[PDB]
Amino acid sequence: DPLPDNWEMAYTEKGEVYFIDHNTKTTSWLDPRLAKKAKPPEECKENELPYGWEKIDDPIYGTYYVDHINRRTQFENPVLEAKRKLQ
Amino acid sequence: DRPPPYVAPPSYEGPHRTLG
Repeated sequence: DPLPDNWEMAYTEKGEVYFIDHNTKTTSWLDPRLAKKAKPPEECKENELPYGWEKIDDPIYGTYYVDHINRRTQFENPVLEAKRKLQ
Repeated sequence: DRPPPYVAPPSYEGPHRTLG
């Protein structure tokens, strides 16, 4: 379970976990311990998202997709988008 | 439209609840 060297975990005001990287002076939602193998989005399967991505079903705005690596949000499922565009 | 903007964790340069 332990973090890499010069990493701390912390809680937001709400008690949400995030990670502090003192090596690069940055914070992230992504757990460095859980760093999965990445893959081209078009190589994912059904209901599969690539590493870094999170599907948000927002009661106000509806479903959208969050990429924690690029710090981007978008509406299209990124796997379906890559598959679409590769046609 | 654009979806909701990316919500980052608290910025590094500041106080953190390091209570782990």
